Amino acid sequence: QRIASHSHVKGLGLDESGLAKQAASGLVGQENAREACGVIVELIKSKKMAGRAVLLAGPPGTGKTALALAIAQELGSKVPFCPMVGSEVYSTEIKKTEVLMENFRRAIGLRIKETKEVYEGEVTELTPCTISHVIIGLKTAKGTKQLKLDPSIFESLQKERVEAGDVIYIEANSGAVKRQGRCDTYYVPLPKGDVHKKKEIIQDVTLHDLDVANARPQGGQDILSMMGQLMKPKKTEITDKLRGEINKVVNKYIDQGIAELVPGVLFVDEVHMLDIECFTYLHRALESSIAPIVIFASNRGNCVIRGTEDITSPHGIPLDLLDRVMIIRTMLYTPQEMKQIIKIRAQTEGINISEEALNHLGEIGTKTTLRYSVQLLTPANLLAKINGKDSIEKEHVEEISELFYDAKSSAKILADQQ
Amino acid sequence: TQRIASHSHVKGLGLDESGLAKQAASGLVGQENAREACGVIVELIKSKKMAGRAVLLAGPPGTGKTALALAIAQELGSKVPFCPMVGSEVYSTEIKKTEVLMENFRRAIGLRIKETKEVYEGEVTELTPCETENPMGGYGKTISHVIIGLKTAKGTKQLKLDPSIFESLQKERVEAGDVIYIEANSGAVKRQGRCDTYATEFDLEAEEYVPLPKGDVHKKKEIIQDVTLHDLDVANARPQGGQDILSMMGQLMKPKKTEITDKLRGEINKVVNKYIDQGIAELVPGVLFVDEVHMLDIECFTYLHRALESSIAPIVIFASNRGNCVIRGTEDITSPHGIPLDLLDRVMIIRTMLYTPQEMKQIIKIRAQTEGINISEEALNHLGEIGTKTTLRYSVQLLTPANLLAKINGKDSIEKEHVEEISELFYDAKSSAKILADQQ
Amino acid sequence: ITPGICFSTASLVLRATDVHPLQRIDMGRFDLIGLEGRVSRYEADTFLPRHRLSRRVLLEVATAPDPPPRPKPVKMPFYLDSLEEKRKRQRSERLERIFQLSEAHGALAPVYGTEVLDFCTLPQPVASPIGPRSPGPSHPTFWTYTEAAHRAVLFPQQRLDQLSEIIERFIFVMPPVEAPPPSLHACHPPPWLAPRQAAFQEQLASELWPRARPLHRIV
Amino acid sequence: VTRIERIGAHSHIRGLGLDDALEPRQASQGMVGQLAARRAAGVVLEMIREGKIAGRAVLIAGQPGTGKTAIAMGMAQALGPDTPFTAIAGSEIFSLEMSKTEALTQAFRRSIGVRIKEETEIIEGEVVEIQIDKVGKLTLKTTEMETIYDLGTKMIESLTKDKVQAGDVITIDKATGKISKLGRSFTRARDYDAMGSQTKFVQCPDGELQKRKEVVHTVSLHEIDVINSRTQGFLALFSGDTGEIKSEVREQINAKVAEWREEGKAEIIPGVLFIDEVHMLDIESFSFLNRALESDMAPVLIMATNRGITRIRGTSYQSPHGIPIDLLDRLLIVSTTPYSEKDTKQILRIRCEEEDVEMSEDAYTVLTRIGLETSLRYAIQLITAASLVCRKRKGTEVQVDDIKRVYSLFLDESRSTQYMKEYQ
Amino acid sequence: ARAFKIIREAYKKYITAH
Ligand SMILES: Nc1ncnc2c1ncn2[C@@H]1O[C@H](COP(=O)(O)OP(=O)(O)O)[C@@H](O)[C@H]1O
Ligand SMILES: Nc1ncnc2c1ncn2[C@@H]1O[C@H](COP(=O)(O)OP(=O)(O)O)[C@@H](O)[C@H]1O
Ligand SMILES: Nc1ncnc2c1ncn2[C@@H]1O[C@H](COP(=O)(O)OP(=O)(O)O)[C@@H](O)[C@H]1O
Repeated sequence: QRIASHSHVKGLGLDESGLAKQAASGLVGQENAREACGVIVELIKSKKMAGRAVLLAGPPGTGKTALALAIAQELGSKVPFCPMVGSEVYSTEIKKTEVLMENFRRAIGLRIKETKEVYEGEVTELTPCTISHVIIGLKTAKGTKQLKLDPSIFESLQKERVEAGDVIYIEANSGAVKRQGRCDTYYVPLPKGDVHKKKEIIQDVTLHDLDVANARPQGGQDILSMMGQLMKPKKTEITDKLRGEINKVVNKYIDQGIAELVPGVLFVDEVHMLDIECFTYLHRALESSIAPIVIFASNRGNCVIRGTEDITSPHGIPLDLLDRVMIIRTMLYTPQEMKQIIKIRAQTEGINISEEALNHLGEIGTKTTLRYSVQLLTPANLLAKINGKDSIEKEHVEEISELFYDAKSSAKILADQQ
Repeated sequence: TQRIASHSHVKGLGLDESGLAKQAASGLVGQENAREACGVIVELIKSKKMAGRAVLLAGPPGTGKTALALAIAQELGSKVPFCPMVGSEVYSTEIKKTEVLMENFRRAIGLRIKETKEVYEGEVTELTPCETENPMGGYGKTISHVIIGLKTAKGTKQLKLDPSIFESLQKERVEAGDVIYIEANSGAVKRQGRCDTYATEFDLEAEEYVPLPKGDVHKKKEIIQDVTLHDLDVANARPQGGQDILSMMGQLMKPKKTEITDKLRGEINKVVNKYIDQGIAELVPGVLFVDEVHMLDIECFTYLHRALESSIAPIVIFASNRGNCVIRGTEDITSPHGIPLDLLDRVMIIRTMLYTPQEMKQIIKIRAQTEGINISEEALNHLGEIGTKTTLRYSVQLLTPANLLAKINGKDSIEKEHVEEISELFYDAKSSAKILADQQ
Repeated sequence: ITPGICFSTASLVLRATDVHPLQRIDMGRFDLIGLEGRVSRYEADTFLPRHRLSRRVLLEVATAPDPPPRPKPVKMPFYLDSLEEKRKRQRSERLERIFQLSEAHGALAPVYGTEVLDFCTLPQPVASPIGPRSPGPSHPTFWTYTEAAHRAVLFPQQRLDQLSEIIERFIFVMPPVEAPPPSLHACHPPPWLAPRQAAFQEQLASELWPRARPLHRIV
Repeated sequence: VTRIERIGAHSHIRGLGLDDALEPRQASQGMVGQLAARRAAGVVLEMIREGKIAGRAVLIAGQPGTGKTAIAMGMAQALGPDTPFTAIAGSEIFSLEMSKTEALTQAFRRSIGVRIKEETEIIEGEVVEIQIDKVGKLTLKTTEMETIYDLGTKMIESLTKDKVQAGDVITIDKATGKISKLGRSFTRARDYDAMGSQTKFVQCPDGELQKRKEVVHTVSLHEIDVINSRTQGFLALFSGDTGEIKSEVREQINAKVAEWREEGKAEIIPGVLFIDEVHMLDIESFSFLNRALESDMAPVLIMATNRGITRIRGTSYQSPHGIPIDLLDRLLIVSTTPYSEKDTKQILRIRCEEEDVEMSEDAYTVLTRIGLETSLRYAIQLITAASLVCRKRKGTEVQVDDIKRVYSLFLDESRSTQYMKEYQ
Repeated sequence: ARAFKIIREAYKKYITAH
């Protein structure tokens, strides 16, 4: 639900031989660029390279964001894909370089299967046995079981104020106690499964999530209690100490087979918004052996770099970083391709369009940017709906285009300049 | 021992009793005029009479500005504070620029404070009170003194204290056979732990079974502690202590930390004056050395007007490198040495000269002598010859890599071949600039 | 004082968005930060590798029981065939899980470890005019710090004392309106949510409220 | 199985390819060519390993694609983990929690190693019983032997507040810092249903009850931040505290390290600080480096830059390499020349070996000819791209016609710029 | 340690004898 600008893109739409089709999983046209994206998507699936970088280049509206999203769709949910805007690097809490490194680490994932168990039920009895252990009885709709519990866990029970008739979820490996409520009969339903729940959680994490969880301590009950109360900003992790140690432990678990590394993608939009010190950090950073594949997108040609105030470079990116990057060019659509895109968007968005309405809307797309023809569909359909019709008749597009101006027409109006 | 650095060879200004230089005294060669000048300012420091006086070491890079600036530090010895800072250290995130300047200014004013303390210690063997005649009506048990017997490795002695110590002793909960500490003037009793002669043989206890003290039962010594005024300031700004919940600003580090005149002057200069005029402490006004001063902001340069005009200031050595140059923080104001004319009106300028080939051979020889290199006279002459073409510092720096080539080649000293080889492995600034000018 | 202190209101599920019992992963296998104050270089590098308790040895101590000590002296129907099988089955499960957890709870070593930090950590007032605690004159830093330098740091106690005369007279400003904490937060909340906040406030106000007693005169 | 570190740009450089005489080989352990530059790098590597002199600084200069970063990685792999090698980009000092100067100081100190050796008496064993009346006794066991100890009040207070219990494998040192080691394997079956997250079950020790711990560990001198706060190791896991006082950095930590070195409890092993893309520094940072290099225990600086005569950041002035002349006076400069038709082909061959790609000699010829025209760094990328385009074609060796399949998909800076005739 | 083993042996002999 909730259609969005790219929600028709279901994949790159290559065939089994690589070559792009004229129209496929949402995408239409961009034969050469979709072919190039299809070549790099197997670089991603290979899990073999590190820090490889791609620049999707071309005018605004030529599908470059759409191709990056098509890659993300082509892969699925089993590998990470991190959207960032180059504008996002200007953090006020964190130095730009560290925002950039954090995002480099969001894009490396780690799958890990824990067969784990939790004991839950209505507690029928507690007896501690200086406490050697605690015997606790738990009841569910499938019977009762008597548990022996590690005496350290006996602290948690008293902290949660559990007593017989409560429903609790004592977790086997952590020893963590959560009091889910009072039992229904006295409030939460008596759990309807077995008292000893066991399941293989196969859910995955990322390197950055790990770093963040290791940045700050938890618990302690001493001076640390007050660290549980201050405002909690983010701070930089340490390159040659902590995040490297994280690498060591992750490698230890990969060797044991407990975890599997899934290198993902970092997709940076509006890369021209990065500072020059960001560009140069970036081209010191994607030469590292642990980096993801990084996809850059830029929609402006030869212009001045940020933070230099006079240095001009193609695509707004310094020649240093434009080396060590593979450029995929995207190009402007023909009227036929724009007609097809408008049709695909309409049928995605739930709209019916009469053939003559579609043809003139595409002609609008020739006088004006494609994205604007795509804008007009929903309000035109809304007018048609308010005139009781199902289809967009030409009477509606060729009139809704008078209420709303495009960039060029409104600029011509602004040329009265007072 | 410790590693050899750029200036490890300079051991003083190299001045005889008339305040001249022979030619190469104490690790410095040449610069006789400049070394005489800061020979005068060394004695300006030693006389302790002036405040906020300032001298600017001005000359081309590599002409010994830093070298003789810290040769002054060698002349003064470790007693007086010599506080080095570079012109780039003023820019900070936590604290305003001029506040860094004030911190450094009174980080260069020392205060060495002398105080005898006298102490009694030992295993306490006797602890008996001394009854006396009833001071008033008949209660009995009037304690006039208390006898306490202390043993050390030297001997055993009995000591009489007045009954207040009996109370403190009991409140400290000491027992016969443990080791105490008594501070004669102050009157404290501190229990430093049961005597080790009652050993931890199967006792696991963590409380110190402290060994029987060595030396006399009574011992006194003059403690002599030197603190900078800045240490006193900082210790008053963010103090320690396990109480007063404000002192539990302990998770937090310390930004915002610009110290205040009410404290700085109103509360901390009085105590220093008191200790000085009482006979407890001596002021040791030192030196603040600011090299690359050209890096300071116009706001900093103007603050230095006020700072240098104070009675409570060190003497300040500035070192500068640039020509007539734009002052930082101004819109294209150009002035000598990159320093505003207004501040140049306040500094005596010492000019450092650019070396002759002969002087450079001498410096190269001294640097080889210091780094532990043996060098042939032919290789020394060739280092001099290639150092006349480029900067002295490059000529000097070729020594160690050339010595490594010599050692690899089995030689015990730098033959001319090795300096030739290194001078083609590595470039200087000028050669590299020509490469850059040729290729795009 | 305004009883019109506002209280925010929310849905149950909003206050329960970031909880899940048997779909979340165990992060206890990754937390290096939690070792440093509590685990030793020797423990991880030397003890555990030697005294690693294999599945074997714990299945062994699950054999016949051990006999009692003797420290006093001084001289210087029927049973279900399937029931016993199930008991055997879950005993085996139990022991294999002791192995799994005892291995997993000692799998990674400290970044530094307690003795490294102890070696590096200097006596607490690192660069102050005032010395650290000294056991006595037997050890060097007793004879390096003068008392006259100690009298000049004026710990916050004397700051309060010597200001007390002007604290009594010149502190008079109050905010013209006052309200209880920033808001209350009503809902059909998670049951554990309230006990935990109350316990945390107990844990705070029990420790450093006596430390706020000195500030009471100002407050 | 694929691990954290996989095939990156400099992955093939397993060292600096030099003889014992420091003479570089035509092709050796990963590195190819740059005979002059690699000999110079070997010499500065040797002075790193000697360690005798302080604050030496080398600038690896030259065009993009010569091997400046490659040479730095060669130096870093030739040097063992024993000597701290700190790599940063010049862009990493532009901090918000620190100034440029403090961050640069911290990097300098991160490049100095300190090998702690620590030597402590320890009591270790399984607790058989604890008694408390305040005073009591403690019965400790090792698989060899058993003993009683008598407890004083401080020891008792750190048994009770530690909640030590019978069966706990406990460990106690002189000037006690008692830490619980393990849990007995007899007081077991506790995980019949649960264990505490910190609990372990591995068995009680053997041999004598009293032993000696030797512990050796390299901290960096940046362990200054271990004493900048009340609880302070945390700040080594979150960068945390920012401008720690110079009055404790330069005297207290250095003095105590010298005392450790003289007693024999430590030893400084000075390492390397490699600032890549060093032209990104501001004149403030450069003029700081001026004095920082003069200091008693600086590491050796290595710098890399690809700039010509360019503007120094923070100024309107222009200078060689974009860094000030007063700092170039303090450097030895190693220049790097580009590769010819002979060495380009060879480093492409090395990269194919690293990425495990097999190419026709025709394909090598084509890829070299393409690299010599547009860019060296581009021919390296076509290797993997052609491998992938040939993998879907049901092939086993990259072929001349496949290099062209890639050469039109991923276009260079040259052709990419040349196609900006559209001017959107 | 071997002294502990010897001592325990002697003690066990005594306990068995009484
Ligand atoms: N090849 C394509 N097939 C179908 N729809 C497309 C295609 N390319 C672009 N679109 C649509 O046209 C819009 C153009 O926007 P976008 O591609 O994001 O601009 P840019 O290329 O500057 O990122 C997209 O948002 C998408 O809805
Ligand atoms: N008069 C001198 N005597 C001995 N060595 C000198 C002398 N002048 C300079 N040197 C050497 O040459 C180097 C350059 O001098 P220095 O003062 O550091 O440069 P600057 O004047 O730019 O600060 C010094 O590091 C020192 O080793
Ligand atoms: N001497 C060399 N031996 C092997 N590979 C090299 C060599 N020089 C360069 N390369 C390869 O070419 C790439 C470009 O060199 P690099 O050092 O990154 O450029 P720069 O000199 O601009 O730092 C490297 O990433 C590496 O893969």
